[PDB]
Amino acid sequence: TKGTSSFGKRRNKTHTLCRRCGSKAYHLQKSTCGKCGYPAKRKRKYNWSAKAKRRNTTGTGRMRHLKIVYRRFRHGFREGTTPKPK
Amino acid sequence: APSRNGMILKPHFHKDWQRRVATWFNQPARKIRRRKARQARARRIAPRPAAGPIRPIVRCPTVRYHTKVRAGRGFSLEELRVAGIHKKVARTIGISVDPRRRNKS
Amino acid sequence: SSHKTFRIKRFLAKKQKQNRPIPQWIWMKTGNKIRYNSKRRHWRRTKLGL
Amino acid sequence: FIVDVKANKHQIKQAVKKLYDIDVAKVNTLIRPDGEKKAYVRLAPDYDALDVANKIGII
Amino acid sequence: MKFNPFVTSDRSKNRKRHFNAPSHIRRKIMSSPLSKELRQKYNVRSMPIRKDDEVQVVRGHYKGQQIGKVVQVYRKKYVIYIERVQREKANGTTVHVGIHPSKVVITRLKLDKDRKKILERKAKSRQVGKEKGK
Amino acid sequence: DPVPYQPPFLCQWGRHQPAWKPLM
Amino acid sequence: GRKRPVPKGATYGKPVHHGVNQLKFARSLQSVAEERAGRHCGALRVLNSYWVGEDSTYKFFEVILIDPFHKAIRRNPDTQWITKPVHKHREMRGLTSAGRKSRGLGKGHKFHHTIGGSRRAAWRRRNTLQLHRYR
Amino acid sequence: AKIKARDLRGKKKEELLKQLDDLKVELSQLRVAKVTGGAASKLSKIRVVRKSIARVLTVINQTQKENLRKFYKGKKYKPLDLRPKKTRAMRRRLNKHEESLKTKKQQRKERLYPLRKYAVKA
Amino acid sequence: VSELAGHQTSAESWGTGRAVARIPRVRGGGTHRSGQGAFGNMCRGGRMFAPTKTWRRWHRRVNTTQKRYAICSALAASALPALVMSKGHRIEEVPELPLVVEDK
RNA sequence: CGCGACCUCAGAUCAGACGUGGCGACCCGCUGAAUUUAAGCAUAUUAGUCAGCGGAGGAAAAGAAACUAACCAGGAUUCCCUCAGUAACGGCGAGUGAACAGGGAAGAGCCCAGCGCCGAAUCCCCGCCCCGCGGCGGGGCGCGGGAAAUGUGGCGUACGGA
RNA sequence: GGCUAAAUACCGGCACGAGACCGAUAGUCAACAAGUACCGUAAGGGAAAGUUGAAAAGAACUUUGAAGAGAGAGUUCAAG
RNA sequence: AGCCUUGAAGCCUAGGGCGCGGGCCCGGGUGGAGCCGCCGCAGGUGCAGAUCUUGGUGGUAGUAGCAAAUAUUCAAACGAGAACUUUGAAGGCCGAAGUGGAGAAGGGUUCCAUGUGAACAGCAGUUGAACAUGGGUCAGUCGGUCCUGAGAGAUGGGCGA
RNA sequence: CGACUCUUAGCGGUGGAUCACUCGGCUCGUGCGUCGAUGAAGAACGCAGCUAGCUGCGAGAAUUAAUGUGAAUUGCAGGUUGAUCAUCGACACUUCGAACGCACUUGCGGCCCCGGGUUCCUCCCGGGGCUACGCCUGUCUGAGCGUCGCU
Ligand SMILES: [Mg+2]
Ligand SMILES: [Mg+2]
Ligand SMILES: [Mg+2]
Ligand SMILES: [Mg+2]
Ligand SMILES: [Mg+2]
Ligand SMILES: [Mg+2]
Ligand SMILES: [Mg+2]
Ligand SMILES: [Mg+2]
Ligand SMILES: [Mg+2]
Ligand SMILES: [Mg+2]
Ligand SMILES: [Mg+2]
Ligand SMILES: [Mg+2]
Ligand SMILES: [Mg+2]
Ligand SMILES: [Mg+2]
Ligand SMILES: [Mg+2]
Ligand SMILES: [Mg+2]
Ligand SMILES: [Mg+2]
Ligand SMILES: [Mg+2]
Ligand SMILES: [Mg+2]
Ligand SMILES: [Mg+2]
Ligand SMILES: [Mg+2]
Ligand SMILES: [Mg+2]
Ligand SMILES: [Mg+2]
Ligand SMILES: [Mg+2]
Ligand SMILES: [Mg+2]
Ligand SMILES: [Mg+2]
Ligand SMILES: [Mg+2]
Ligand SMILES: [Mg+2]
Ligand SMILES: [Mg+2]
Ligand SMILES: [Mg+2]
Ligand SMILES: [Mg+2]
Ligand SMILES: [Mg+2]
Ligand SMILES: [Mg+2]
Ligand SMILES: [Mg+2]
Ligand SMILES: [Mg+2]
Ligand SMILES: [Mg+2]
Ligand SMILES: [Mg+2]
Ligand SMILES: [Mg+2]
Ligand SMILES: [Mg+2]
Ligand SMILES: [Mg+2]
Ligand SMILES: [Mg+2]
Ligand SMILES: [Mg+2]
Ligand SMILES: [Mg+2]
Ligand SMILES: [Mg+2]
Ligand SMILES: [Mg+2]
Ligand SMILES: [Mg+2]
Ligand SMILES: [Mg+2]
Ligand SMILES: [Mg+2]
Ligand SMILES: [Mg+2]
Ligand SMILES: [Mg+2]
Ligand SMILES: [Mg+2]
Ligand SMILES: [Mg+2]
Ligand SMILES: [Mg+2]
Ligand SMILES: [Mg+2]
Ligand SMILES: [Zn+2]
Repeated sequence: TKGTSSFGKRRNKTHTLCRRCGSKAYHLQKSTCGKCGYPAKRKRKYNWSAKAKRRNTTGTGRMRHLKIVYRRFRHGFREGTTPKPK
Repeated sequence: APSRNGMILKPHFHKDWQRRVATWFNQPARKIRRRKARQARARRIAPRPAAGPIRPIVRCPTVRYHTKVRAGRGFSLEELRVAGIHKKVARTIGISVDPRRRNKS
Repeated sequence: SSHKTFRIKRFLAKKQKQNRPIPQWIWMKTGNKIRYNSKRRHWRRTKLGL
Repeated sequence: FIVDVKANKHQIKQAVKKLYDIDVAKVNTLIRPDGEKKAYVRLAPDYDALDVANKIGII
Repeated sequence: MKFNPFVTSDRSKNRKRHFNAPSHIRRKIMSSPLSKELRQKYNVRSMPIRKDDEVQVVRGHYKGQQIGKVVQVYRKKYVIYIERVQREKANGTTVHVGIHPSKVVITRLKLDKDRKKILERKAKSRQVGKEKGK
Repeated sequence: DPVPYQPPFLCQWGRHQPAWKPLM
Repeated sequence: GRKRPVPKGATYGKPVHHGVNQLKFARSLQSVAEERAGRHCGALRVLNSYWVGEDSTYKFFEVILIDPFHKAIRRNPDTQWITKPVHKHREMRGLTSAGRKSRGLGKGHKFHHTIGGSRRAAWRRRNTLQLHRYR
Repeated sequence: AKIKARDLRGKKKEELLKQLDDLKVELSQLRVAKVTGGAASKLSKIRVVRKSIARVLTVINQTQKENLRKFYKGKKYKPLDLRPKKTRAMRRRLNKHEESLKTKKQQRKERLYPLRKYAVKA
Repeated sequence: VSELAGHQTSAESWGTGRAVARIPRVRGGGTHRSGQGAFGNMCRGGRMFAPTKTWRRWHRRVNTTQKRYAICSALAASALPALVMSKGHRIEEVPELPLVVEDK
């Protein structure tokens, strides 16, 4: 009775949707995230999880600020100058 | 399992050597980079020599090598005192100066 | 669960809008490589994770 | 009406009162499974709902 | 050969820069040579084609000596559409047959201020090159 | 949809079954 | 001293590494004081530190911390090397005196194993094959 | 008419607010027409109305923030939005004069013994 | 070929039982690649046998006198009449095979 | 008991700044094994290695001898060839294993405390004026507020200095 | 007690160039809506999938069947 | 001064052959865009087996099977098509700890209307929890929100590289 | 000649093997070598006239302004004093996230200033600016049977 009859009792949930990494890995009992470590101030990353590195790096997401940092870098970070109008 | 006859040997490949392999395909690009850096220095200092300041006639230590004569680090303070050149004048006019040397001979 | 929360209801609200298929004009373009919607999630087949 | 989800009932009441020039009896809000807030704005009986609907164009 | 170490001599990279070019490079690539009379008159070898230009077809099934106005220039498929160059679909409607601008000669230009500026700049560069060759 | 996995091993002919046991 | 952070005994391995009590930590307690002060204050930068008193159960160190952002340090050119971003957290890399006493760097025959940048640079420079182009 | 960006800068701020409110009313009318079922002319006009509202708000924001930085230009302390937003490691450097601040003994050595210009013979 | 090609996948062998060919296969999953076989040269995907290294002995050095001997032989064969035509050069109308032209 | 200083220690949504976190291929500081070999295995070997932790930079570290040598003495650090699979270590078994010197790329030196001379001759902040202000600086005017004699600045540091 | 460029390292990032390499069961897992679909509570595991034609010119119209389907006719050098 | 849209590679072949053999050259069909002979050079270079890896397809085989919980029959309508859709009548079952009416966890548009019979409901469907368009959840008084339980978890402090 | 079975050939179906194409990988080399409390990496949610995925953007939401380019995007409709594109230097960037008013239920607060409410008279509603910990310099308020000077 450890199989099919025991699978029917599974209705309450322990993990839930986290709010920093987005993956459903936020434990409700220990109040910690199993993916990124949300009560910890630092992002939980490891070198043994080399495949799970590239799932979450800088090149994966949006880069809404890093691409304009690169765009300002490729012309040497000018600020305040305006081009010559018509 | 060694065979009939040959030299005894100790190959040092028991470590993980394949992670640290210094490939030398940078070599002609580094020769071009040194060439461009030396030409850039020669164009930077226009009347000055491209090699640098002069270097002393130096006898070698360590009796295997004492017959040969090198170009050393710099002139000595007693050498500049006998010549009549101040040590802060010599570095500005292009003369290598080091204080650690002596004059026994 | 009738007792929903706002975060879970918004997460289901986005998936309900993603559940809709493709239109008929999208396979009339030049550089099209889309025949049908391959991300059609059925409510009995894929249980949305969780 | 269909309302942004960040609103209040007082915000919907003052918004209808400002952008329709009409007094509001009460506001009943719900959030649809599409995502936006459906708002049943019950008006005062001095004005007509059919008349203000023909005034704003909906029919 | 090429002596600039930044100019691409790679097939896949050149085809990438061709088929993923923005529209101002699309207009520059889609250019057509002028005729002998206009070439002698303006000393201009080629120009980018416009929607309001006249065209004789040089090569293809619809080649000949017919001067037709361009319908419109469709830069997504790298094509132009000519007025009398068209064929009948089975249902009955006429569809303009696609002609690439490399097989296209111009008989008359549509002249605006920017068009005259481009022609004067090309004539000036041609005279400077002829002076350097002299 | 779900690709039916490799048929779960059913520990049968081993030692706990008294249906098939050779010579001991 | 430092004992091994393991349970009761149970150090799973060869009988070399079962030692737990008589292990000694590689850096000095003065450098431990420096890195604790630098971890408590990331804005302040460690210059050095010194001993004032010791008990059987404690030692006591005065750690000198410097503002790299105050104007009296910034406009003084003798100390503006502290204001450079290269010297951020000297206490962790071991750039102060108590850290450099633990690195074991120096000149001569007594410091062969740290020739080059450090002990790690010495080991990496020694354990590489230089497989040339023409060999 | 085509609401351009050049003529919006010269006008008064209350006229910009009146034009913005008229564009908001006209956008609400086009949304009502879209939901009731309207013309494709209105369905394409609503995008032009959105871009015109974007242009009017952009011109209002320019006339606000250039005037605010003209106001806070003369003072020593200025708000964080008006301070030049560049990278953090470049903002936390030394100043331009403080990179040129040398000590008295270094200035004395640079005065007494400069790097001379010289050449040698063959 | 890169060293990470093939070894990024984790695959423990099932071993005995389960009428399988004793190959390290992908650990579970409800996806086309589940119990398929990752490691080994013969399996689909994975790695090939003998990954070609960056530290191969590409460059061969030649003695300087052998290089100069090759230059001397390549120049001396450019004077004989039959060795040039056996290369394939149409030289029927050339007035002299050691073709020496002026400094203009 | 009251008043006024000094010394320690608090409270501030006080005025002006800073640090937290990410990537981490290279670099630094710790902690750090077992697979493997020794045809077993326990010292050795894998190995200061995989993994774990913390820290910045465009390079990091190191760096101008408490040096190498014993010669007719060389003279900051870093990297390559050679020294060299050598001296040496090791159930002296398996195996591990430098440094000097020479040939080159590069080559740039210095600053404090102390000792002492100078009326604190020194530094920070706030008020006004001029210039410039999108790397908030230069000068003048304040019986303005502080830091500092439990020591700020100039000469001066092993190559002598006053 | 402390500072200091240079020659040195770079499988991360941006812009690039080349190949006695691979040619869709090969090469990065991924040439395509790829860390995507899907599985596992979770840490994590993780695919398959290119080729109409030069131009959609994607078969008008008639006819049997409700339609899926055909038979004529038509486009193209080629519907083999 | 090789072949080639006056037809390259690949593939098929009841043809002519050659070489002991590895294999190779022509004849005929399909194909539409590159290919080979000789001297040297280099390799990720030759498959019948690995309980070989992937993909596909046979005998078994139109076979086992579509057998747990009493049961369906007649007429009419929609429709091209009816045993399974709908309605009327008859006979039954769940027999108030129900095969009824409602909740919690969980599912997340499955709830409702209209149309479809391309794909699923291991037979069939005019039917559906399927497909495609559209709708649907209205609170001071119903719950969360307030409180605390077993516990979790900051500040001071201690420890810790 | 029957049915069924075996071999070969023409043709037609399952199948996508070979060949040729490649906007893609792998390797090597060069230059630059820059994130963040002035809010990073990442995540969530929204944004198209018809828009699911990808791509791009942030309530100004497949983009705003400026410069250059010089008659388009296009799948379908819709309308030269600058359409579309690239650069992007100005403006702007929803909610979590070091995340920062305390917790993560999107709940509950506190202070100040404005508009309805008022006729400062307190609620209520709406809007704006602050309220995370540690630490550096200065200011203010302080405590000490700590060290003192005066009555
Ligand atoms: Mg639980
Ligand atoms: Mg970390
Ligand atoms: Mg043998
Ligand atoms: Mg032998
Ligand atoms: Mg289920
Ligand atoms: Mg050129
Ligand atoms: Mg051991
Ligand atoms: Mg010591
Ligand atoms: Mg001094
Ligand atoms: Mg592979
Ligand atoms: Mg404050
Ligand atoms: Mg052993
Ligand atoms: Mg063994
Ligand atoms: Mg054993
Ligand atoms: Mg060791
Ligand atoms: Mg590690
Ligand atoms: Mg950090
Ligand atoms: Mg940096
Ligand atoms: Mg350094
Ligand atoms: Mg040395
Ligand atoms: Mg030797
Ligand atoms: Mg022995
Ligand atoms: Mg060792
Ligand atoms: Mg040496
Ligand atoms: Mg040199
Ligand atoms: Mg002094
Ligand atoms: Mg010295
Ligand atoms: Mg010293
Ligand atoms: Mg020293
Ligand atoms: Mg240093
Ligand atoms: Mg090249
Ligand atoms: Mg494929
Ligand atoms: Mg394939
Ligand atoms: Mg593949
Ligand atoms: Mg293929
Ligand atoms: Mg195909
Ligand atoms: Mg194919
Ligand atoms: Mg054909
Ligand atoms: Mg072709
Ligand atoms: Mg090959
Ligand atoms: Mg086979
Ligand atoms: Mg049967
Ligand atoms: Mg019930
Ligand atoms: Mg019910
Ligand atoms: Mg069925
Ligand atoms: Mg239903
Ligand atoms: Mg009521
Ligand atoms: Mg705790
Ligand atoms: Mg055959
Ligand atoms: Mg395939
Ligand atoms: Mg959408
Ligand atoms: Mg614009
Ligand atoms: Mg423009
Ligand atoms: Mg709660
Ligand atoms: Zn998380």
